Amino acid sequence: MTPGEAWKKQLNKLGKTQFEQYKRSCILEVDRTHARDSLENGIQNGIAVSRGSAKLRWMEERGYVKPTGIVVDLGCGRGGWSYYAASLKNVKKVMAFTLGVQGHEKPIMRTTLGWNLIRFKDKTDVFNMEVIPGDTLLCDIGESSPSIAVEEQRTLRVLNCAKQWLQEGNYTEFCIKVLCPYTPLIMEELSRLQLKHGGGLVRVPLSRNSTHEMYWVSGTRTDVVGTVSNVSRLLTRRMLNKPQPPTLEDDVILDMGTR
Ligand SMILES: C[S@@+](CC[C@H](N)C(=O)[O-])C[C@H]1O[C@@H](n2cnc3c(N)ncnc32)[C@H](O)[C@@H]1O
Repeated sequence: MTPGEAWKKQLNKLGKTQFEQYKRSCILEVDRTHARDSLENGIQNGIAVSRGSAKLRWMEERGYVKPTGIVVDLGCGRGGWSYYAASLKNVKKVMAFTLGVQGHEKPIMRTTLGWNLIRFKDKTDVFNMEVIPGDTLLCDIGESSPSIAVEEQRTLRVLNCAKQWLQEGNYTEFCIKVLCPYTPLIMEELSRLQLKHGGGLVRVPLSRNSTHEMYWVSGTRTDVVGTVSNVSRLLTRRMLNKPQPPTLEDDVILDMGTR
């Protein structure tokens, strides 16, 4: 077992309240009270449509991804990454795609800075669509499962998708979710991908401890095995220690207007 597989097995043993306590222990967390109020009421202001905006902000503020030019957002959901990207000065267009049916999050219409540069398309399976060329590739797809096998499969689908888009579309910036980075097969594929496409792996401190998600990004360089293991060891130490409440930080608030 890798440390990550070992972590997953332990996670699966937690009861309901153990799991809840664990999942937010020692993490960073944005205060979503205002955002949720605004969304429930359809109020047009600068709040982020999802928790995801803050994750992309954390990576973008550190230069791990520097959205520019034509941005594609695969698995956009409500659109938290798309709206965040659209607000950035180097960004020309955002093409955003998501399933958007049967319970899956539909894009939410907002008027934050650059909204007019986004084209949202629902009813799209990004794994079964033609590559379109662009400059920035974002993909935030990866649904957790109790089963390592299922998470591994879901992750390989995303990595196979990203590989094809990166090869055919001439992208230069990327930020790709790796749901399950810790199995041998995935680590193997990540090493191969890095050899051809560069980049590194980052753990966003806003991610909950109940997911081992990391992001493959163009604006750093890391190894695979040690970098992933370090995260496994942190998540394991947090599960063995008593839980502590998360550290709150201000959520993403964007300016308004067209670009
Ligand atoms: C983690 S959410 C993205 C959160 C988003 N980055 C945000 O900030 O709001 C991933 C989204 O991918 C969508 N999705 C999953 N599989 C997909 C697929 N095969 N094609 C298109 N969208 C998919 C899901 O419905 C979900 O809404």
